[PDB]
Order: sequence, then structure tokens, then C-alpha cells
Amino acid sequence: SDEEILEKLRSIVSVGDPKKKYTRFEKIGQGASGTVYTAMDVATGQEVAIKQMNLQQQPKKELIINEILVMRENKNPNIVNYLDSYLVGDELWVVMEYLAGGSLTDVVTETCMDEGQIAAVCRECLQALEFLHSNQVIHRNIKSDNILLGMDGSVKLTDFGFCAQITPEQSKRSEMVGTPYWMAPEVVTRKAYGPKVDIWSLGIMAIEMIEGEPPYLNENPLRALYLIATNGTPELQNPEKLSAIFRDFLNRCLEMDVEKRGSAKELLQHQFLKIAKPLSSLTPLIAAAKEATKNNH
Amino acid sequence: EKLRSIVSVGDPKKKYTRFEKIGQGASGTVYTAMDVATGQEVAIKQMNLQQQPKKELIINEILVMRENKNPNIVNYLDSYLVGDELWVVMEYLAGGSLTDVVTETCMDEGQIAAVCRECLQALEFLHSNQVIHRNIKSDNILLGMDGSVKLTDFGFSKRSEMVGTPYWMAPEVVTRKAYGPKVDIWSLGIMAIEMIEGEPPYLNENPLRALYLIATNGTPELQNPEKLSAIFRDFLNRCLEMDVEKRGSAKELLQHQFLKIAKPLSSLTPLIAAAKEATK
Ligand SMILES: CCNc1ncc2cc(-c3ccc(N4CCCC4=O)c(F)c3Cl)c(=O)n(CCOCCN)c2n1
Ligand SMILES: CCNc1ncc2cc(-c3ccc(N4CCCC4=O)c(F)c3Cl)c(=O)n(CCOCCN)c2n1
Repeated sequence: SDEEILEKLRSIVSVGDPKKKYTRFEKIGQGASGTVYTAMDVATGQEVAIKQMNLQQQPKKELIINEILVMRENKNPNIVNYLDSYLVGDELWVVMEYLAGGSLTDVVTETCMDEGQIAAVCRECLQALEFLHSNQVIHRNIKSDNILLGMDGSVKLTDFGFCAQITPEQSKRSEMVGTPYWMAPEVVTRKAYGPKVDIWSLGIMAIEMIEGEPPYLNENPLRALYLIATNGTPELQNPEKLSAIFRDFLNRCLEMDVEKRGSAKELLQHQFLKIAKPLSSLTPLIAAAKEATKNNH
Repeated sequence: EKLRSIVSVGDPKKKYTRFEKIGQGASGTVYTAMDVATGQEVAIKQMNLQQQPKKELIINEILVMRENKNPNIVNYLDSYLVGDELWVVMEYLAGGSLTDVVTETCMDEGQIAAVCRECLQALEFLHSNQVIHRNIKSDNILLGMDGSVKLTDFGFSKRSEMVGTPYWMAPEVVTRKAYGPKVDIWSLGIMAIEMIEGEPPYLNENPLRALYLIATNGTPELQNPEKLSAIFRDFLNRCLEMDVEKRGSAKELLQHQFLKIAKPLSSLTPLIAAAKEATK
């Protein structure tokens, strides 16, 4: 049972010493998921992110299994990719690409993004979603916190532990999975749902880019769930500040009718993306976010 | 140097032997060990109070426990600075957690009443001192080999995902309201349901769904309400009132008739024996 799922996790990870391939371990953060380090590939110089986890103390090992399996099977330039993993006794070490630009959350909460920068971020995220959905993977937890940026402005999606794999005989899910403020109404109300819930969450992330927060953030998560179920498509504070094409893009992401809501493939053709600036335009925002997050300290 | 007032001067490596690791937490590493002069088993938590955020709260918490001991709270013994590590020494309760008993035995109402009474005595003590425990649940109730029942301590982001289910939390907690001591009475009611049903409520629910159910239904639905006596069901109703003013206080519930069917605490030691056999 519980020992069974533990041995199932252990069987998919090679037994070895992470110190033979990686060096320069330096701690950058601690979560309930474990300790996160940066490190360096000793042969190539690649900087990597390594999370250290005590399996004896992980609550939901089945989730770790799913995330590792999904990452191994779905590599893509717009995803924070899995590199390697190691079993060290009762410790699991997971090696991922390292994104030195920080999270999109730091940018949206500390800067003003123009529509060309927002369009660039949206296009990179839609490229990841088109790839994932074409492979029957639904992320279900899209938010700025799970978008990481490279020092060159690259944009990549991370944190797949809430994801779902759909199949022909089970092409929809029904569970209230996600982070409340970003969840689509059909998820909040426990209706059958599919990949377009990620498109809804992307729409909420575009509201983050415009306003600095998802709708209802000042409310408790349960109250926010109630507001999503009862309001449906959220209101912008100042819609008149948006271009006509940006408003149309938002409307298509946040459509209540799932049939009418855009697919990732469809939204990659939207006129709004054609005003996208090059990804280098994001590096001044990264610099501002880093400065701001050292002055809040 | 308030630390010096709470730190004994001896060498704990001389005073204790047979160190055995039994867990790793965010607060530090917990070992079992034995007093070399008396044979008492102890639990020792090792924490590097080396600029760990908000060390003063950890320090003051220790100060509070030394001055405010209680028969139904795990007794604090001593603490030592061992190379800028703080070792906190507690009595060890070798009967294990209530969780192991609940999952490996079926408790009868007399055994449940006894556990509830002992926990209510601890809560009356804490509440009289304006302490809210906030985590009354089966893995924080420890059992002695004589059937003693004790709480392990005083209780010590909107943007983040919920991974586990806070099944013990009162509705006023989950709705992020200001709350008081009676949230512990709610959690006790949930634990009594756990004891009679063998598992915590909401086990098959997603955390967000369980949060909504707690906020709106309040009490979880009993799986088999017909199996509970009238007096036990009334006790549960008094613990699980949604109206905070109507919910019983610890002092009030210590007078409830359900507690008067309590078996002697010795009746718990066969449960401990079963749990150890089942988990070994
Ligand atoms: C912002 C600094 N740059 C950065 N660049 C990459 C990562 C990768 C990761 C990561 C993701 C996933 C797993 N995986 C995959 C299998 C199970 C598992 O845990 C992992 F090990 C790791 Cl290290 C991570 O956490 N962080 C910390 C910040 O993350 C924000 C979202 N929480 C990262 N930060
Ligand atoms: C069931 C095995 N028996 C047992 N018998 C006693 C304890 C005492 C303790 C403890 C309590 C409190 C502090 N204190 C007091 C001041 C700050 C602090 O940390 C402490 F250090 C320690 Cl060691 C502890 O942890 N555990 C591990 C299991 O606990 C379950 C709940 N998590 C114990 N197990």
C-alpha cells in the first residue's frame, strides 16, 4: 500500500550520487516539497536547479511519481525541463533546468508591463499549452507563480504535480484541482472539464499582468471560489485602458462557454499576439523585479 | 541571554544514552533516548537556533512550558545548548499516537469518553491561560504505557495550492475569521468522530471540496449515525455547533454526561498492545 507506492517511486529513480555529476550546491529556498538548490554540471558548466526530498516525509508520493513521469515524457523549450534524478538512501534528488530570471509573479507584482510584453509572455505560454494539450496533458495549475523566466527573457512553465493525463475513454475530469483564484468556473462547480481550463487560467494570468493580481485576491480562497462560480467571466477594473485586440484576446480566454473558449492552437493565431515584442524586452522587467524584491527586504 | 535561564549546564551526552532517531521535522530532528540515572525514556528535539527565523518565539514557547505544566500535556524536562544547537528534552510517551490506535482497533464509547475527558482537561487548562492549540487531532495525542493521555505541546499563502486536507479545522477558521479557543472544541469533536469511525472525515475529498463542506455544512456527515448512542451523539452535537457562542466550552463539556461512561485509563493499554502488534 503505502510501502508499495514508495517502492514504485524508488523504482523509477536511479540509485547514485548527485555529487559525481553536479557540484557548487547553493541553497536558494525551502518549501514543504523540500529544499531547492542551484548547482553546476561538472562537465558542461550548465546551471541547474535541484530539489532534495525526504521520501519518508512526503505526504502524496503518488503525485511525485506522476510529475516525474509526465516531465520525462513531455520535454519542450517552453517547459522547465527534467534533467536527472537520484536516490540517496531515503533522499530523492531531482535535477531540473534552472531559470535565473525568477518568477513571473515577481514581475507582475512589481512592474508595469506593456501590451507587447504581455503578448510575448502569452505566446510563449500558449506554445507550451498547445504542446501539452496535443499530448493529452492538462496542467490545471497555471499561474504567474509557475511561470519562470530566463535571463534572456525565455518563458517556461513549471510545477506539473497537479496535471492530469486524459485518454479517449476518459477525456474529461471533474475534481476541484487548482489554485482558487485561477480556476475556471467549470472546475470550481465540479462539471466535466478538459484542456481549456488551462486557457481560462492563462486569461487570469493575463489579468495579473494587467492589474498585478488575479480577481478577488483580497478575498479568502473559499469566498473567491464562490465569486468565480457566481460571477463567471471576471470584470477588469479599467477595461478602457486595453486595446480592442487585447480585450478580444481576453474575452476568448475567459469565455464561459467552453465550446466558444479558444483552444491553445486557435489562440496562437490571435491578432493580439502579433504585437508581441521580442523576448529581450522582458529583461528590464526582470531587473526591476530583482531590485524591488531586495528593497522589500 | 534569556537563553541561559532556560538552559541547564550539564552535558546531555553524558546524561542520556541510546539515542534513536524517530522523526525529522521543520522544527528539527527528534530522537528518543534514556536517562542514564533513572531509566526514564525521553524525546529530544535538536534545533540549530543559529539565526533560524524568529528564534525568540521558539525560546519564549519553551519558557512558557516550563512555568505551566499540566498532567494532560507532555511534560517538558530540560534543555541544553550543544554547540549552538538547542536540545529540548521532553518525556517520552511509549504508547504511541492516538492515530495508530484509531486505525488498528475499534474503540468503544467508554474508551472514547475517557480520551475525550483527558483532552478536555488539557484544553480547559490551555484556554484558562488564553492559549489556543489549533491542531487538536489524533497525531498530536500521545499515550502512555499506563493509559495516560496527553497533548504533545501547546500547539507550538493564498497563492499556494492546498495539498493536504485540514479536516480538523472549525468553519470560522476555514473562512479566515478571527477565532478563539472554541476552535479546539470543534477539532475535538472531529477527533471523536475519527475515533468511532476509524478514519478522519473527508478522506476521499479533494482539499478544496472539503474546505467548502466544512464552511457550509459544518459537521461532517457521520457514516453510520445509527451506531452511536444518544448520549455520544449529543456530546458530538455540543462540540460541533456552527454557532461559536452555542458551542460548548471546555469547562462546560467537562460536565457532559457522555464523559461519565468513561472507562478507566487502564482500558486503553490493550488498545496500545493491538496497535503495536498491528504496526510491527
Ligand atoms: C525561480 C528560480 N529559478 C528556478 N528555476 C527552476 C526551478 C525548478 C524547480 C523545480 C520544479 C519541479 C520539480 N519537480 C519535478 C519532479 C518533482 C519536482 O519536485 C523540481 F524538482 C524543481 Cl527543483 C523549482 O522548484 N524552482 C524553484 C521555484 O519554483 C517555483 C514553483 N514552485 C526553480 N527555480
Ligand atoms: C509518539 C511517540 N512518543 C512521543 N512522546 C513524546 C514526544 C514529545 C515530542 C515533543 C513535543 C514538544 C516539543 N517541544 C516543546 C517546546 C518546543 C518543542 O519542540 C518537543 F521538542 C518534542 Cl521532542 C515529540 O515530538 N514526540 C514525537 C511525536 O510528536 C507527535 C506530534 N508532532 C514525542 N513522541
